[PDB]
Amino acid sequence: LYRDGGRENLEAIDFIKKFNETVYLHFPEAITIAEESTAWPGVSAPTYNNGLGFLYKWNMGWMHDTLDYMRRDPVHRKYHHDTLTFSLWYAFSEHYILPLSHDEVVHGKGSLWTKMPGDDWQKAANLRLLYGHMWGHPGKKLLFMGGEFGQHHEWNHDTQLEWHLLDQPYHRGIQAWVRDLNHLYRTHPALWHDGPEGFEWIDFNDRDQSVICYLRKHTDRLLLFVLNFTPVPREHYRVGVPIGGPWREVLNSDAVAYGGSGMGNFGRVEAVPESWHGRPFHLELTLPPLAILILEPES
Amino acid sequence: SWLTEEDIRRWESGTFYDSYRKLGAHPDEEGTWFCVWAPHADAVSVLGAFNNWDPEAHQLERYGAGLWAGYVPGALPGHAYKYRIRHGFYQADKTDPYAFAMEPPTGSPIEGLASIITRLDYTWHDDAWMQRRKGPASLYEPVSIYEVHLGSWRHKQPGVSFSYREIAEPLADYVQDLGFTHVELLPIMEHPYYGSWGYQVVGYYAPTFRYGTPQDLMYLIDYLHQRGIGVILDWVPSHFAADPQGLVYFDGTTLFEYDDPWGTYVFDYNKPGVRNFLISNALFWLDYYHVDGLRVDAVASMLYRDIFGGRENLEAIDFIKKFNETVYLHFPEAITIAEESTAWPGVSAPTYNNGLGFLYKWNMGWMHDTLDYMRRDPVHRKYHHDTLTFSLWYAFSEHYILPLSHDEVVHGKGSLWTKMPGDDWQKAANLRLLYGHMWGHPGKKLLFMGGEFGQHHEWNHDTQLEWHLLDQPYHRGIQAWVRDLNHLYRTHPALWHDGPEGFEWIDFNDRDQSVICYLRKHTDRLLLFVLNFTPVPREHYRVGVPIGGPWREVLNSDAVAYGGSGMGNFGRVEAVPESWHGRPFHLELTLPPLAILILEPES
Amino acid sequence: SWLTEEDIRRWESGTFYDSYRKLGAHPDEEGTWFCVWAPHADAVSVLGAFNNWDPEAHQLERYGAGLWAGYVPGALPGHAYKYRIRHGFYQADKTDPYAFAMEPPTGSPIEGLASIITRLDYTWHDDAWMQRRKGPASLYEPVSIYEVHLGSWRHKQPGVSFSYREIAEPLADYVQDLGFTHVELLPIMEHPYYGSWGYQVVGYYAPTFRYGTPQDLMYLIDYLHQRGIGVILDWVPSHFAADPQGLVYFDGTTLFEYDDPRMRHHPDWGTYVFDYNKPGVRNFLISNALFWLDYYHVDGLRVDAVASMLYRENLEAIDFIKKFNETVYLHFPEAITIAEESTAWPGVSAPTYNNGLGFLYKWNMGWMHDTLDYMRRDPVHRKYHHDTLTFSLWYAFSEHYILPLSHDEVVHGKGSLWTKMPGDDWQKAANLRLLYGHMWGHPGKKLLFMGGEFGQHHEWNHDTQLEWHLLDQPYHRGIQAWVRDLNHLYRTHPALWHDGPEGFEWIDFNDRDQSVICYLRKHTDRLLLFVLNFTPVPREHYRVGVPIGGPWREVLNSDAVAYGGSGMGNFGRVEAVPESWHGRPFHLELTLPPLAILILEPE
Repeated sequence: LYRDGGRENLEAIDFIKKFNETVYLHFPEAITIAEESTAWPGVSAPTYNNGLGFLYKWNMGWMHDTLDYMRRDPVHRKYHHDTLTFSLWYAFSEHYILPLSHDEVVHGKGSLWTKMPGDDWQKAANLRLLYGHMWGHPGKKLLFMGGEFGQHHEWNHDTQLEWHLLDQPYHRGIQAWVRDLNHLYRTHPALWHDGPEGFEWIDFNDRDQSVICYLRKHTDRLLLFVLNFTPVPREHYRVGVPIGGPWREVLNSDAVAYGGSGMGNFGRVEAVPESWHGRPFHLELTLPPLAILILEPES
Repeated sequence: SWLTEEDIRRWESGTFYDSYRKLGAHPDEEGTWFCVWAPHADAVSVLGAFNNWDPEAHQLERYGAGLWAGYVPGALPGHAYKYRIRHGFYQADKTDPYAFAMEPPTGSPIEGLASIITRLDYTWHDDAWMQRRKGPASLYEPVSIYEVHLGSWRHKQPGVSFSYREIAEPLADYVQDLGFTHVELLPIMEHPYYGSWGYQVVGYYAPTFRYGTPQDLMYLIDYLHQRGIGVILDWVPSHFAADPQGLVYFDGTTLFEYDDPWGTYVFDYNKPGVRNFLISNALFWLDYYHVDGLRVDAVASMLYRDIFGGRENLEAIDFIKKFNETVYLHFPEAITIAEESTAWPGVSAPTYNNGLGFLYKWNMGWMHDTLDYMRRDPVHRKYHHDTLTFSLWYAFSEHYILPLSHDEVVHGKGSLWTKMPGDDWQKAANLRLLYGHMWGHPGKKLLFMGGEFGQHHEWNHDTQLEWHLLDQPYHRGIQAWVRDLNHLYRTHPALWHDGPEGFEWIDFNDRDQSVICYLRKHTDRLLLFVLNFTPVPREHYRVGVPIGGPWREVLNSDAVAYGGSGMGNFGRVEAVPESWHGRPFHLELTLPPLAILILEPES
Repeated sequence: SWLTEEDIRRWESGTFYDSYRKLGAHPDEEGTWFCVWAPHADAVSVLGAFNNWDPEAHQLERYGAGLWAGYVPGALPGHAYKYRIRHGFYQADKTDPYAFAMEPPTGSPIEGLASIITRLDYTWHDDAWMQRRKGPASLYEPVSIYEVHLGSWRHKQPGVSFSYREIAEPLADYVQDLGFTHVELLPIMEHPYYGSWGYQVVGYYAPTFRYGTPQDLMYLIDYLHQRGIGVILDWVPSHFAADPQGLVYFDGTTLFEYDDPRMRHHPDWGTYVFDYNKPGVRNFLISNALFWLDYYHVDGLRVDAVASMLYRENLEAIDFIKKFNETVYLHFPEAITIAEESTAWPGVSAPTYNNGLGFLYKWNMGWMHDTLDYMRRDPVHRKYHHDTLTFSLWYAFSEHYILPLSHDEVVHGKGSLWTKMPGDDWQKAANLRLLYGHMWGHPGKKLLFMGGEFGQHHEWNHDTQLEWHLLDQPYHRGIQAWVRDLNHLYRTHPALWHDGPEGFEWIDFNDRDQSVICYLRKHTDRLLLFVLNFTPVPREHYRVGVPIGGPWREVLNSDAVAYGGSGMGNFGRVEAVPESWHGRPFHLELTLPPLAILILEPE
């Protein structure tokens, strides 16, 4: 896009547009995705809207900010709460694919696992938490090889991935957590719509306790996300909800099946009809350490 | 009151056979009723999310002798709950013995199992099957049972069992194609240890979570019934699992256990309360789950215990007798089966004749003898001929089910296929013969998963059967042989009557060539069985017969469709009006290698 | 007011294809709006419990285009209503043509159906189905339709049909077990005479009360979609029901019927044909097609007796038909329209711009008539009518055809499909499997009506449920098993998806004496070989030329014992012989079983 008259290469800008126009004309069901780390607008927008004509754009903003927040020690995550929450002001500017890629695990940048702070259990917890947020956050999902076990070293192409790590519990567990995350994504239509209608804020000001609650909805369907970014478990935590009635937790990052502490809400979580976070009802939940809770109303 | 004075009167009497209607957790629109049996308890409390696990929020009130009852508003279906029982200085958390559903809070059963408030509403579509089932009349009907472990049978993905729902349609299609009449399910009752196969039971009133919700199991049974298949459930009244959390020392003292010093996990049949819960669970499965049958295992462990000096546990014998009486009174068309490995007389006999009151008894003697005979090599079968012939002597003391089961295909005993001697063709031949004689032999039929195709590997609950073996021809042929056996069984009534009526010997004295001929006959109809237990083919072998004329070859084990050499008698054999085996006529037949021949007079 | 100037403009044009947005009864929490089209009425009023059934309480106001509108406070959902129309000297009570639900207030089996204020609100969960649903592209995908009458299919109790909800889980379970892709439901629109089967329609916009409320039906379709089954609706634009309060003489004059006295006379119906000249009729009918695809998420519409529409030539009907199909696919690009036309009217399945009628599919009745006629004959005589079987292929590519076996063909003394076939029971079942085998092999999509899949003896009786009790017998479960396996083959092997002339090759047709047929079904590399013996005499060493040499496997054999057959076949692998036959380089030397179809695949 930029050679650096103007800095823009219009040759390239017309080439990119005529590229996308030709592809979608000859193959109407193909997909073109672009990685652009400048903030060039309307990358994912149609050429007739003056866009470049890609269908998808990698959300490099989301990843950089998100990764930067995850890297910081939880004691400090208090002071960067605005970094995590503000990612969604930009989550709808393009059709976005949240992306974790080879580029983030090379040249001393470190494995996603290595990127995570704390002791070994905490690294798996933080890494499990991130993936939970990547799937809950609006946008499609991309994950590079080896991140699904949380492999230790940066991606080395001259060799094989660390498959031996699949025997140790923490790593076979992150793989299990991703498998179920993809299953939830595939089955629940509340996650298919990455538009603003598809996302609602529940609460964002628990900045001392570093807790974040948001909702992903399509029509009747609701999915509730509560994120504990600190190793402190939180008890008797109330979270506002749109509808009352029985709620069940469909996913708990801290479940033992994933290698977690094993706290969570086992029995039916029934809504309490007291207003919370500006919502008619609320759930009083237990938030496990460094864990993501996904909840569905019962049908 | 939650409990009527009649309700307490029958609990004390041991006549409360509806006790599931009142004990346990019973949902109401604003709250759940809780009812517990705890005679030596000083206090009982219900703990749950509905009270922030507060022990003083909802203390139970004793409503009668050893029963505690109370209502909790805000406890709703799907909540997990708990009993806190206080024995003086000490209190402990316990599961509901009458829990209708349980789920593991950890996600793994072996670390913990918790009671769930449950509603058992289900709309059934099996009315047509219900009226149709024979029950006691089944003795004169064909009873072929496929024994199953639901988790072990088929996996959707490696290491993941089929749901109650997911299994329904594959199993139903499978069972009809091979022609079995019932499925017998290894204990589905909630159990902590999967490796127990369900025989160490903690939740007698709860179907195991491993396969889904209670209604899911209800759907499966409903599904199978519409398809015309019956369901027999394995039931374990002999002993209970060892769980600190469940059953054992319920009040902090002995309750389901014997007060007197699987020892200590045995039910105290003396207590009226213990028989109440046990016989109600029996009726419970027939009532709420429309179950067609119950099979009680290790009955001898109940009958015996190892001035009076008596090894027979007379408590248990009356429990068994009153168990069986109660079932058939409330369910005249149920089926009760017992496995008792002692020669206890009249297991299958009615109580009024001093029998235990079962409808069917496993012919484990037959299974032992037959199997021991067929592992021996045909060269040696000459020398063990009496083990084959002697089985008939004891074939009529009980109404019997010939049984091949998981018990015989585990723990280094080897697959049924593995048991048979010789090379692969002979192994398939031997197994085809075993089933052939087993179907011809008097008694109902039971076969466990994987035996029907002759699986190589021992049955592993952590694994799914080697269905890939169905690509090999011999395994497919054994499956077809069994399919064809059940078709003949279902159609020819000469096999329906397992009494001395239906069996006549043709010849048992061919020890050198190890051949046996016998007859199966109800009224006019007769079926001829000729068995060659040696791989050496027999030519111009004469077998005496009652009727003359053309005889038909109804089944030939050695047919190529089953994987055999194809030696046979080509359809029609003509009977010769010459005497043989003390019979007026005889058929001169060709006996294929290691094969069973079924022949019919022509009609 | 209620009607905007645009709304009256479109109605006069004949362009109001969403007219239900404004016509009929539309509830508001305070009161209900009423809008009815009656241009030749001097007065029109709404009557209901909400005004003591007094005609002068609420007289609708005449707007433009003969449209009447009025609001009634206190009219609420579930209230019953009727229109009182005055034509000069005479007045009459009439039903709402746009009624969203009709109900008998009486509950009586014979009763007036009364329009009821209804709310159509419903939240759908069939997201995945509709986003991946494919209409016109299904031409190159397998389409297997199970045709159903909801009341006749299964009974919850004797004489009691299943609800839209109650049937949902049983019907979806059954269809999945047999592998059909879509269900075609005989007209569910409100009809007075249950015996009409739905073809006499009074409430085109109202689902029939017999099976429940509108939301129940929406749920049924929703459920079926989640289960991966498509729902095709039978739709009846050719004629409306004769009921005195219905569409007949609505405003006191001709409205939906032809104004002209002469062109009213019609042989099929007469007097009750729709006047396609009128924009209002075109509005009512075309909106209704879109109404069902929109509000009920319907996948397809099938129009019967199109020949009654095309001829009296009725240009207006044909332009209606053309604009119907054009409009449908304009609003729903993945919808499906099917036509049955009992003339050889060309280009039914052809696009409007090619001078076609614009349906995607046409019922292949030529195929149906010939095949049944051929198979009605005894195998001895089929020798003399060989051309009837083979010549179907001269006509198999004129349209996109759905080979059809329907309720029409198994009623009124035409005999059940089972009844139609000759010989003893084994032979009838053998022949029925061969007919099903050939229908699946023959080019075209597939439709089978309830009861054919098990070969029910008795003709379809709408007052009863199918003879499911026949599923106990071997022949009937086998035919059902054979249909399941045919459908499994259909869904997986793409050689059968392309019904174009490229997709079919003749291998042989001149075996008239032995009445054998070999034909080939191909897509690109993929091949399927069909060998059919229409006589009970088996043929051995039969050589059949093949395009490709090498190993061939027999994927399906109608004569397999699992299907109820004698069990003859070509065991496992078949190797092509490099010697020419049927003008082909290689050939397979096969054994052809009695009355059987072999389906063979290269390895």
